[PDB]
Parts: sequence; C-alpha cells; structure tokens
Amino acid sequence: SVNLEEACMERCFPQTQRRFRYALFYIGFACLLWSIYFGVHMKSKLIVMVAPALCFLVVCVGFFLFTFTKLYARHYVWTSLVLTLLVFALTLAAQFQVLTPCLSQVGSFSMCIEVLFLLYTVMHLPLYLSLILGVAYSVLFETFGYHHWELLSRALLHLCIHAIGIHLFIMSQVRSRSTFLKVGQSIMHGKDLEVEKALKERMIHSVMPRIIADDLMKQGDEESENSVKIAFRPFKMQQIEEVSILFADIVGFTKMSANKSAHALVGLLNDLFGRFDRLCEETKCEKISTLGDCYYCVAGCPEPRADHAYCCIEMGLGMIRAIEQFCQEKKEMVNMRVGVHTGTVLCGILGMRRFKFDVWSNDVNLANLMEQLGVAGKVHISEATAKYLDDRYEMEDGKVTELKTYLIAGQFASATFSSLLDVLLSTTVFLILSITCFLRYGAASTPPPPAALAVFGAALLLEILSLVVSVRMVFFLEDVMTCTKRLLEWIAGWLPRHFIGAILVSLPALAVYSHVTSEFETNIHSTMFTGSAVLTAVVQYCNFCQLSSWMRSSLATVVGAGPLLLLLYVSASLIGQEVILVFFLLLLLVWFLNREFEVSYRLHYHGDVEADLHRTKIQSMRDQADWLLRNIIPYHVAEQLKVSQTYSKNHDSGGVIFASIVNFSEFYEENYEGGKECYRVLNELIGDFDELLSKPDYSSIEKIKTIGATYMAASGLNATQCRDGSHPQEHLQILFEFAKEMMRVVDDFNNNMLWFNFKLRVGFNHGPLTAGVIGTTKLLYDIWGDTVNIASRMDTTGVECRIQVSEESYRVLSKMGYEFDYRGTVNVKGKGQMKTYLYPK
Amino acid sequence: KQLQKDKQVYRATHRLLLLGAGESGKSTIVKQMRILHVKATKVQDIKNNLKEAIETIVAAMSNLVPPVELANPENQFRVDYILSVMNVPDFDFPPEFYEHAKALWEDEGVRACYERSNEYQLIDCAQYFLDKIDVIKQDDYVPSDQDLLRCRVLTSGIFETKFQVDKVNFHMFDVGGQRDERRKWIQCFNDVTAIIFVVASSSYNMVIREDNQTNRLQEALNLFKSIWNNRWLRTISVILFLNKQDLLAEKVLAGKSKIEDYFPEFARYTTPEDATPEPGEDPRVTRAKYFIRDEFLRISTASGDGRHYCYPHFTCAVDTENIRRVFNDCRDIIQRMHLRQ
Ligand SMILES: CNc1ccccc1C(=O)O[C@H]1[C@@H](O)[C@H](n2cnc3c(=O)[nH]c(N)nc32)O[C@@H]1COP(=O)(O)OP(=O)(O)OP(=O)(O)O
Ligand SMILES: Nc1nc2c(ncn2[C@@H]2O[C@H](COP(=O)(O)OP(=O)(O)OP(O)(O)=S)[C@@H](O)[C@H]2O)c(=O)[nH]1
Ligand SMILES: C=C[C@@]1(C)CC(=O)[C@]2(O)[C@@]3(C)[C@@H](O)CCC(C)(C)[C@@H]3[C@H](O)[C@H](OC(C)=O)[C@@]2(C)O1
Ligand SMILES: [Mg+2]
Ligand SMILES: [Mn+2]
Ligand SMILES: [Mn+2]
Repeated sequence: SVNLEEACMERCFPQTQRRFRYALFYIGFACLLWSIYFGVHMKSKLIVMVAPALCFLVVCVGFFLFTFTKLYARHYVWTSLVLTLLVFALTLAAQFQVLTPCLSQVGSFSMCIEVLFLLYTVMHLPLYLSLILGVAYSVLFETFGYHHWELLSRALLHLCIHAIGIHLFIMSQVRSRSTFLKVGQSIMHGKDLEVEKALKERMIHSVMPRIIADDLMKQGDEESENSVKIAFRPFKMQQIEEVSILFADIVGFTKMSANKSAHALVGLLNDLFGRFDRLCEETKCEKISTLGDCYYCVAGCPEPRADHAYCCIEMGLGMIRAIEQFCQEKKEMVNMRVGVHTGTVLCGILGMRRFKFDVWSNDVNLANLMEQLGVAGKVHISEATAKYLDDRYEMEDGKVTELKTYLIAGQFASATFSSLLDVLLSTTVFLILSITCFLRYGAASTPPPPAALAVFGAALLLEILSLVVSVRMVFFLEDVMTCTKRLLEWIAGWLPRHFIGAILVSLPALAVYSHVTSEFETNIHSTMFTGSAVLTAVVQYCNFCQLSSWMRSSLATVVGAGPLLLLLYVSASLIGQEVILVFFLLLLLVWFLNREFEVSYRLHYHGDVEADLHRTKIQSMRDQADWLLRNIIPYHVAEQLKVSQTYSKNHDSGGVIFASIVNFSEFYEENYEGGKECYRVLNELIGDFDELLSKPDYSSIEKIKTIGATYMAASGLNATQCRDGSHPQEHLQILFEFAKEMMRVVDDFNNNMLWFNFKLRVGFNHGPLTAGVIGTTKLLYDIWGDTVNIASRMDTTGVECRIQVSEESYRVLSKMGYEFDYRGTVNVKGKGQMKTYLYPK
Repeated sequence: KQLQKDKQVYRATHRLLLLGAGESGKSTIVKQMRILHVKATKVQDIKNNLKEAIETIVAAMSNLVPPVELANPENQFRVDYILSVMNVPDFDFPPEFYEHAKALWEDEGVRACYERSNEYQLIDCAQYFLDKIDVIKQDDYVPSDQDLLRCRVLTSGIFETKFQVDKVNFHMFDVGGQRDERRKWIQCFNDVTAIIFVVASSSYNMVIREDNQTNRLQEALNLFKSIWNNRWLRTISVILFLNKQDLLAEKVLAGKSKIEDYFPEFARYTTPEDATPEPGEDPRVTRAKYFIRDEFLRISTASGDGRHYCYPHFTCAVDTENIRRVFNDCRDIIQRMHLRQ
C-alpha cells in the first residue's frame, strides 16, 4: 500500500546502497578509462579533460564516506540526483568542441548510452523524474550534436532506448514489490503456525495423559498421520499390572439436587470438582471420568509408583477432607463412599468418536462392587490392598451386611506474463530497428542485396510466430484447439527456454547485418551510422532476465563482439582504442548487469516457494487441530465457550437412548495375552457405530460418550434455529428409526461373526435435561436430569433385542405412526410405578 | 530406543494360523514340526484312548439297531467288566484288563464293528491301538515317534510354537475346532501371515459330536464358506490341506461307502483331465480326491477378486517326505506373500 511499501525500501535501503556503491565503483571505473584514453594514446594538446573526472573521483570515494552518514535518510535518492547532475554537467560540458576538421556519432552517443542506463538501472529515481530527465537530456544532447535524413534515425535511437529503459525500470521495481510481499506473508504464517500449534497442543493435553500424546508428538508411526485423514483399525491399549483403583460417589443422590437452577448444581458440584482437581494435582493422581454422580481415579498406570497404594488411600482421605470441609462449607447433609482395589488393568482408548482414555479389568468391577458394598466415612479396601499395605493405619472388618475385605479410617508481474512483454516489446522495438535500418535511405529507396529482405522475412516470421504462439498460449481463448500448445510446450522445457531465447535474442544482430556484405564507406556516414547502429541494437539482449548469467552474457559477448573487431581489421585510421574500449565497458556492463537481474529473479522464485510450503503446513495444522475441537466438544457449546469461560444451559424437551450389549461378559475370556483381541473386536464394533453417525440426515444426532459396553447418545440439541421446516418431534422419530437401523447393524455384525450372537437392549426417553461442562484443563461435555435416570433405569432392566418405550413416548410415537404393546408397569425408583410399553410385537 | 529393530524382527517372522474342523490332525501337524525341526503323560492319555475306545465300542454294540451281538458271547464277564469300568475316571491297568480288551479283540463283532464304527462316534486310530496294547502290556520299551503321532489329545486353547527352519522364523498356533471354541477363532485373526486349512478325508459318512445329525464334510464346506467371504479375511491366501489320504484309500478298497449315494454331485461326475497322478493308482481314488478338490475349489471360484487366493495341495499325516515337500513349497509361497506388499 503506502506505509508498508515505504518501510520495505527502508529495509531494502542497504542493498540498494550496496549495488549503488558498486555503481560508484563503476563510475570511478569510467573516470579511470577516461584517464587512460586521455592518458597514454593522444590528445596531448589540452589537459582540460582530466580535472572534472578527478573531482568526479573524489565524489566517488568522498560519497563512499558520505554513504555511512546519518543526515542521509531523506537524502540518498537526492544524492543520486546530485550525482547525475554532475554527470550531466560533465558530458554536456565536455561535448561541444567539435566540427573543426573528428569525434563521431559513436563517441558522444556511447557517452549517452552509458549515462542513460547507468541512470535507469541503479540510481533509483522515480517514474516522472528519471523520465523527463532522460528525455530532456536526450533532446538537448542531440542538438548539442547538431551545432532530416539521419537525425530522424538519431531520434529513433533515443526513443527506442528510452522505451527499453522504462521497460527495465518497471519490471525492476515490480520485482521489488512482489519479493517483499511474499516474504512478508512468509513471516506472518510461520508464527501463526507456531501459536496454533500451541493451541492444538492444549487440545491434546486436555483429554489424555502424556505418553500416547508424546507418541502423537513426533510422527513415530505414520499410521497415525494416516489416521488423521481395512483389516483392523489401530488403537492403543497396554495391559499393565500392579496398579490401584479408587471409586467415590455420593450416597442418596436422588432428591439432593432437586431445586437447582442448573448452575448452582454446577456451582457446588463443580466447586467440589475443582477441589478434587486440586487434590489430584497435589497428590499425583490419574483421574479418569465423571459418571453422573460418581468420580474416580487410579494409581499410576503410566508411572508405577513405589508407595502407590498409600498415595491412593491417603488421597481418598483427602477426599474425606473434601466432603467434611466442603460439606461443612456449604452446611449440607451429604456423604460419599470410597472403594479401592489393587490389581492389574488393561488400559487404552477405544472408538474413534468422542473417545477418551479409559481402563478395563474385573479388578475395576471389584472396585465397583466395593463401592456397592461400601459404607460412609472410611475407605473400603480389599484383601489385595491390605496384604502388603505396611499396616500403619486403623484396619477394621469390612463385613457382610448379609469377600475378605477391610476398612481404613486413618492414622500482475507473472513469469510468462512478463515474457509477453519482453518478447512483444522486443519485436516492436525490433520493428523500428529494422525499419530504421532501411528508411535511413531517403537519398535512396531500396537496400541493394535481396538477402537483407530474406533476413527480414524469416526474422519477422519467426518473431511473429513466437508472438502468436505465446499470446494465444496465455490469453485463454480455447476455441479451435489447445492440444498443440500442450504438445509443443511438451518439448519446450527449461533448456528450450535457453535455446529459443537464444534464437529471438540472436536474430536482430543479423538484421542489422542486413547491411554488412558489400561496400559501406563511399560515404563514411554509412559507416559511422552502421557502427552506431549495431552498438545501439546490441543492448537488447538483457530483456530475457530469466536465463543464466555466464550463458546469456557469454552468448551476448559472442554475437555482440565478433564482426566489430574483425571488421575493423580488413581495409578507418585510428578509431579502434576508443570504439572497442567503449565496447569493453559495454561488455563488462552487460555481464555485471544481467548477472544482477537474473540473480534477483532467482531470489524471487526462492521467496515464493518457501512461503507456499509454510502456507500448506498451516493448512494441515488447522485441519488437524480444529478436527480435534470438532472431536471433543459439541458445536454450539463451542459457539458459547469458544470466546469465553463458562457454560450452563437449561433444556426443556429432548430425546435420549441407551444401548446395552448383553453377552460381552461371557465372550470375554482372558486366557490370551490380555485377551485384547476381544477389545479389537469390540473396538471394530464401536467404530462401526461411529460410522453410522456420518450420514448428513443422521448428523442431527449427538453422541454423548462411551460407558464400558453401554452406548449413549441424544438429540434435541442440534435444532438451534427456529426453522420453518423443523417438526417439533422429528429427531425423536428419526432417532427411533436409527435405533431400528443399528439393530440391523448389530445383526449384520453377527452376520460377519461365526457361530455366535451378541444380544443387546435399548431404552428411550424424552424430557427436560441439562447441558453442562465440567472440567478445568481436563474437560468433558455432559448432560444431566431426571429424564436420563428414567431411560437409565429403563434400559438397565430392559429385555434384550427389543425397544424400550416410556408411557409418554407411548403417547407420542403412535401419533407419529408406530405400533406398540403394553408390557406392564415396572417399579421405578423415584417414580414408584411406571407404565411400560414395548415396540416389538 | 530399540523399537525399530525389535519391530522389524517382529515383521520378519512367520506366524501360522492353523484353523480347521474338529479333531482333524492339526495337533498331529504341530507334532510333525517338533519331530522335524526341534514326558510321562503319554502312557496315560494313550491308555485312556484305549479305555474310552474299547468301552465306546463295547457299549455301542447294543446301541446299533442293526443287531450287532457278540460272535463270542462266552466273555460276558469281560462284557460286564467293561460295563463296570464304563464310567470311572480312575483305572490302574492290570494285566487282567489287558486280558479283557485282548479277549474282546479276539471277537469278530469288535472287528466288523471296527468296520462299522463310523456309524456313531468313535476314534479313527484304534487299529494301531489294539495291536499295540497286544504288545505293550508292559511299556519298558519307551513308545516310538509313530506312537507319538497316533496319540489322540483333545485340543482347545491357544498353543504356540517358535521353531526355526534355515533362518526362517516359525511362530504358529494350534486352535481347537469344536463348536463352542469357535468364539475364540477371531483371537488369531490379527494380521497373521498365512492360513492353512485341514479337513479329514473320510468324513463323508460321519457327523460331528455336537448334533450327531449332519455330515462333517458339509460342516467343512459351511466353515470354508463362512471364512471365505469375510470382511476380515480378504488379504490372506489360504493353503488347503486334505489330510487322512490313506484312510480314504482303504475305504475305497472297502468300496462300501459312497459319496455319490449321499452327495449326488459325484454321481454324474467325471474325472478331471488336468490331473497329476500317483504310482499304481485306482481311477476311483483319483476321481474321489479330485472330486473333493473340485468341491472346495468350486467354493473358491465364487469370490476372491484377486485379493485372497486358494492353493490346493495334498498331504497325509504319516509321511515325513510329504510334510517336507509341500511344506517347503509352503515356505516358498509364504515367502512371496510375506513380501507381497
Ligand atoms: C433429578 N435428576 C438429576 C438431576 C441433576 C443431576 C442428576 C440427576 C440424576 O438423576 O442422578 C441420578 C443419575 O442420573 C445420576 N447418574 C449417576 N450415574 C450416572 C451415569 O453413569 N450416566 C448418566 N447418564 N447419569 C448418571 O446419579 C443419580 C443416580 O445414581 P445411581 O443410580 O447410579 O446410584 P448412585 O450413584 O449411588 O446415586 P444414589 O443411589 O446415592 O442416589
Ligand atoms: N491314520 C491317520 N490318522 C490321523 C491322520 N491325521 C490325524 N490323525 C489322527 O487323528 C487324531 C486327531 O488328530 P488331532 O491332531 O488331535 O486333530 P486336531 O484338529 O488337531 O484336534 P482339534 O483341534 O480339531 S480338537 C490324532 O490322534 C491323529 O493321530 C492321518 O492322516 N492318518
Ligand atoms: C464392559 C466390559 C466390562 C466387563 C469391563 C469393566 O471392567 C466394566 O466396564 C466397568 C467396571 C469399567 O468399564 C468401569 C466403568 C463401568 C461402566 C462402571 C464398567 C461396568 O461396571 C461394566 O459392567 C457393566 C454394567 O456393563 C464392566 C464390568 O464391564
Ligand atoms: Mg487339535
Ligand atoms: Mn450414590
Ligand atoms: Mn452412579
């Protein structure tokens, strides 16, 4: 724009300073060659020449001193203006003392060439300024030449050399733009990539422990990088011995959370959960998951600890301090049971949707029943606990109320797009080149040889075929046929770039050798004119800045150096030192210069490639990280939480089902190395249920979490819009249709299974519910309500292979067109009796 | 670290899953491996093969509704002896018991019943056994390697072996083939190298011990169909063994049992012309083995999609040279599939 492009050249200051300093080196090189030509050869009659070049030299080293100064920031382009005005006074002052007999078109014109392109390359003037300075210097310099036959060709030289000059100018600073832009976006997307890498790192470290995370941190197996985007799916489980298990839960949880406004229960429940998280992080713990009212931890399955069980039981005494100190904070009438067992556990992660690091063993279930066999105030600890437990506590009988258990209480500017301009511009300037080569004849009407017209013919036909081929290759007509572009650029690789570039470069020198064969000094005006002609047209060769420096500069040296020296030697008396000395500064000039431009072009391509790669890596980082955010938490709770910290949401009517695999216990048998092949089967099944939800119409269902072998999902949350085509009970009905669907899916799963069947039972309820978020840096989205307890106690007691319906669901689904039958009225805790209906008939 | 070298030697091994129908000879093949390329229970379980055998025949005589009575009924105290020890897990094997099974083996209802024990459930290696028990009343001479290979043992539960053949790693599983054990077969579906399948040849007039109602051969066809179309088995080629060649050969020499009277696919069947014979060969034997070969290969025609193949070879459990030859060919083919991907 304005300010940032200004700061660009504020930091592109030292390199323009650098090339400008060696332009000053070229200026002292120029005063050096004036010093030798007026030093050894001739003009030993007046020594007027040497002093402005000598003060021009103390301008050179003196402004090399002045390059370092600090009154210089708003001065250095104006310092170039001072420099080129001393140039102008030097050449315009030293030109005129002629017309006595000797100095020809070649001398003063060569001066003007070196001055003009030393200006238009490096001196870093603006558009307007270098423009009118070059043009004004041209016209007053050529009328210094004078004091309608050949002067017309002089003006053709001047206007063509201006047009190629402004061409070089505009391409120079547009590369100066685009290089800076690519580098700037390259320095934004790298640090954005690093910060969002830290955000993804937070999402990994909010769901899982450190070990499997650090396997995901360095692509150690690319099965996981292939698992971000047939035989068996991969999943991590390790079967580890000598760990311990702590379960804790509130007794009598039925009525105690009645009058909560769904934030007060969040307040005390998440307050006690915050104190839980405090004592876990202070007591070196492995917390797992909140199962409604039950909270639980284990003892060091990544890190097997030396006094691990003591950490577990004194940790649970920490939970005794939690219930006494937070209860007598709030002055409640509540309590909690604790059951702790030492044993072996196979741990890991199943599933591929909403998954979570969980644990599995019958030792875990032993802890579950010790909570079921629990009692308040003291920790319920097994045989395998107390068999090695240092006896430093108060051990008591955990006896039956009706298995050997104790209690403890305490103690623009594109590449071929620019090649359009250097070729097309190169052939319009070639047009006025050969036009000027012939219509110098105003005292004649035709060039003598016909081979000149042959070079005109094949030259203009080759440049026009390159013209039409390139321009219809670019501007995308696609009317007749484009396969000849593919089949002819199919052989035009990076080396035919060199070669056809050498063709279009090398032919205009033969076109100024349209006047080369026979006589050219009957009039010497033809001779001096054709010398000035070929030294004019030789400057053309830089326009392909996109080929190499030794190659184009050497080829340019060949075609621009052969017949000049060689045609000086056949015979007009003394011109050689000055004419081919200025050929020498011409040649080192063109070598150094196009060398510089092709290096600049290569650096532009570099600075585009690297920014492209970093852009790709931040694209992959956003897909993987936001894929985890779409994994762990739901969508509009990400809309509420995404820019904030809290969440609590009432809900009034919603549907919820349980699914219960029955016979997984009898299928379990663990005579093998952990038996975890059976968990590979189970994980293939749960993964198939994961694939059931990726339908677009069945993207309206939200899976809650996995609970052992009990599956869980709900709906009535995705309709966050008051749409005009959304039925108030549609997700209920289609959720039932999905329930019969997944009945058919488990039927097909036992169809692949051999000689065996898995049974299951499902239970339904609609009603009001509670949307909530629990954790702090280790989170979980969860729902609550009496409704989930109703469907919970339903499908807990439900008969297999059938669909379990509530009486109110019986009231609604028939009028959505479904047949049922009355089963009875089964006892429901909290409800007394509740009237039961079933779907299969 | 050492995860990469251990995981690469984990790649470089040769795990062999050995499924197959019930009591086929899979454990016999594993015994053949430990005789080729590798201490008191043998007396026990061989003599319990003896006991369960002789009481299964002697009890099973009156169970045959074609009335099979004793041609020598004068050993009724030996009959009642076998009815006395009929259900007892403990026995001391006196020489008098050897006189009991000896003198039973002198009777011809035992021998024609051995010609007809396929009519019910009974072992198929007792003609070895009663001759050996005629010799091995004492066992001061330790019984041989053929004695090891005839030793019937019920097989269930995953047993593993890691033996090496000329810088070739062997870790393989014997798996049971009874119906209730079939819930355990997916335990070894974890990406094993090769799957080798074995069916007893003579099981075209016998039934399984589950129902005693349907032929073991059609049981084998059902099993091959149930594995052959799975969504977990499509990436492993199967090498198909057909064990118990010679028992089928002596039932051909019997000429009493016909598959075509049971399975009339064999009735209008003709012999295959792409054969590769055996020396001194009855063409009905050839049409038999090529018939059953075409029966399983006909099921292999129905699928595969060039993914999982079917390689029918042949073997019997009494040849060292056959296990040598076709198992070296197995090593060649599992070298190809071991470097398939
Ligand atoms: C009015 N209903 C509620 C309002 C707000 C928060 C919770 C409830 C509620 O109904 O809580 C019940 C379960 O939904 C809720 N709930 C408990 N575990 C789960 C669980 O694991 N999953 C789900 N979806 N809900 C659960 O706990 C309570 C019953 O726990 P249990 O039947 O497992 O026996 P307990 O754990 O010993 O409690 P108690 O016998 O001492 O009374
Ligand atoms: N004559 C003869 N007997 C055989 C042959 N193959 C196996 N047997 C006998 O059959 C008996 C049962 O074989 P066995 O190895 O136990 O079958 P299995 O398949 O491994 O047993 P399971 O896993 O199905 S329960 C063995 O005692 C063996 O001696 C054979 O080819 N010829
Ligand atoms: C699902 C497999 C198996 C055998 C493994 C297991 O240890 C359990 O998942 C635990 C203890 C275990 O997963 C901890 C969570 C939870 C839910 C409390 C389980 C149930 O009690 C399961 O029993 C029920 C009721 O499904 C149970 C016992 O089932
Ligand atoms: Mg076996
Ligand atoms: Mn409770
Ligand atoms: Mn609970």
